[PDB]
Amino acid sequence: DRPRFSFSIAAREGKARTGTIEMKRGVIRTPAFMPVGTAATVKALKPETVRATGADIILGNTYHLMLRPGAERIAKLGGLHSFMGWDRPILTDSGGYQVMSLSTKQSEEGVTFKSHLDGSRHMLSPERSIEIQHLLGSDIVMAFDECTPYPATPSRAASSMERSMRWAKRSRDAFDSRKEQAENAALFGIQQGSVFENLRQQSADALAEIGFDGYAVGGLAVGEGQDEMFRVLDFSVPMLPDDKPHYLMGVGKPDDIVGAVERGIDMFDCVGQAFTWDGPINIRNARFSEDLKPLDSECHCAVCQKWSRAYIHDLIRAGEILGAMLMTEHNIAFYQQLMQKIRDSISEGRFSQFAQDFRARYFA
Amino acid sequence: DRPRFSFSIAAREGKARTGTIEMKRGVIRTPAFMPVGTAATVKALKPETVRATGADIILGNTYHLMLRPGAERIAKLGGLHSFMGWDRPILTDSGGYQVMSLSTKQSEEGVTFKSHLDGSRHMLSPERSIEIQHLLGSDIVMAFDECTPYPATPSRAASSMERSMRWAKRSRDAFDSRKEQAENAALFGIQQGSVFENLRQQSADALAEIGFDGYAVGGLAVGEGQDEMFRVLDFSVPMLPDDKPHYLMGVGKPDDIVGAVERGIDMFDCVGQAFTWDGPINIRNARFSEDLKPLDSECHCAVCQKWSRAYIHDLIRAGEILGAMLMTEHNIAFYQQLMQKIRDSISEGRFSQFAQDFRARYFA
Ligand SMILES: [Zn+2]
Ligand SMILES: [Zn+2]
Repeated sequence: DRPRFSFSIAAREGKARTGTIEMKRGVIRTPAFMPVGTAATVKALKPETVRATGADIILGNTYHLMLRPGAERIAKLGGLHSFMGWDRPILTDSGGYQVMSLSTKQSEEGVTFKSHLDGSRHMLSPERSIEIQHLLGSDIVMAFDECTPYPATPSRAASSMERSMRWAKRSRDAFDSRKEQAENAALFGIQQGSVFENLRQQSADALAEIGFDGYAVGGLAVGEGQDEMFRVLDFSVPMLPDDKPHYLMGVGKPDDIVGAVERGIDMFDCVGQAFTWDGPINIRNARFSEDLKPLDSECHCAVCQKWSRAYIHDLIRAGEILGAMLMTEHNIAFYQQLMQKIRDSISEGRFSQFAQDFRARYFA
Repeated sequence: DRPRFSFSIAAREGKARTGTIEMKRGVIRTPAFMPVGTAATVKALKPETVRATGADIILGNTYHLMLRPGAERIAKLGGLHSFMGWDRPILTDSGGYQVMSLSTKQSEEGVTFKSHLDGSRHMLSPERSIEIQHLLGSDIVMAFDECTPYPATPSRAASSMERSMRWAKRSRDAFDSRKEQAENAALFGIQQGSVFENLRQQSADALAEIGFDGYAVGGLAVGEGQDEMFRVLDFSVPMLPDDKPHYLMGVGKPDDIVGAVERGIDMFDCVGQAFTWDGPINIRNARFSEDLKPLDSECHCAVCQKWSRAYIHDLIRAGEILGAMLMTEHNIAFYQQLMQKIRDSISEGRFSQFAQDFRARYFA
């Protein structure tokens, strides 16, 4: 019988690590990329299709799910695994980021907001967020925090980091209050502090004192640019407990991922562009109209086995759902192949060379 | 090696027949229902999915294909079978019906029209329609005719029937002029004549004198209502050659199909509604919101194995493409199961009883 949660590091190179997270619903190979299963084109894909790319775990957006069709409904009707037809681990976010980006009255208690769909009124808080994630039945639950915009003044960055740490303790206690959740799921805390080294340190200290199963670096991929993001990761990741997973939320492009692994990150997610080893292409571009090759000539995915650039170009320009599904399937597969190459190269002690080789070709 | 075209009747009951059409690309069991493969939700389905429902042949709409991405492009790039990923027979229509319904200047030579997509100018004629269908590479080619609206005066019905027969001879000669098409594909002629028995007779006589591989009953499912349609089929079908397939274009609902088979028809096509043995339901209706049963409790399809009415209700109301795909897959599967029950009951000499039993439950 598998444990509730066990993270084992099998190999290291510099700050990079490769390993496994064992959970009751399955094993997650790290570094891991989590497709966002609650995307329309993603759910249009068979769960089997998503699994066949190599995904070990997918993400669900709590904000979208609570709004449509609702958490209590998902629960009464079987839970999110049944809803997604996905029997392996699922990570849910707290819902708070989409409140800020898509929907508000904020207070120390939580946030109230109006649905972007029907103007109905809704509430999130550390306690309600954890409750909804319990109702969904997810395996990895994110603490509910308060986002900091970029740029942010030091005073604001500090206030939102401090509130986030208070809310991290509330999230921990809410999670621990439900037997079924505490015994079967895992809880991740989120470090805040914007670009400020001392705030990041205070945040890491607070989260480690509370204790979580894994630690996300929050507050990045919000406008800062890759150099700044990498600079913040350089000092922030080593502040987190070494023996637990490190999750960079909302990152990102292939080169972001590679640089973030070089800095100690273990888990990633993000939502006409197709990825190739020679860089992204926009398939709508007229230069692909007579291009008979697949999206990427080394890609092993089912799309690249069967369909040309020329055909996918036509579908996407015509706005056909087949086009969007084919692009999404290939892109998910490309990301899983990237993660596999990363894991192999770290295990084999040649990840530095891999990162160099990857960049040379991807930016050529 | 399979013949270009062979229709064999294995069993009869009254005017109903069951049998097979053998073509180079495969066997078609009759009575047959042809899904329209050029539909967005239909093409979003795997070809394997469509095949797994039992479909032996699919239809392509020449009007849509010539407009986007174009016949010459489909040809240069591999042909419609490659384009659809479907290696079994494909029937294409002539394109003329959608010109009348979607796009005009008509003459004895053919029609010119403006694309409903970009205002570009296009032309169809018996010769150009046959040429485009050759470029697509379809297995069953429809003669290009002139549609008669409903209702139509006798004079108009006669003029359009007579023009259609002239155009049937032109279609025959164009088809016969291309070796690759004549040796490998089949050509169907279309009977016209509206609701008038004498015009239908003249039309059947003209088409039989020219000679085709199969004969469609045209000009129905255009507003007349089922009783009138059935009345026209009662006298029209027996006018056609008995030893060749009879195709009712654009029909239709399950009960239309059953009554049309009782009158001698062998082939059908048509484009929130789900079909069940207990009649159609609209899954969006609030009464299905807590309904945990599948769309139909006897249906063998992959959708009904896995998904509830309650869930599909949510998807369709939210406008999710997964919803439309699940509904389409189940509906295609339902139609193939209907056709299978029809074929079995005719072979077994109990089709009359089947039709009675079907109607009793479907309209209960
Ligand atoms: Zn691919
Ligand atoms: Zn079904």
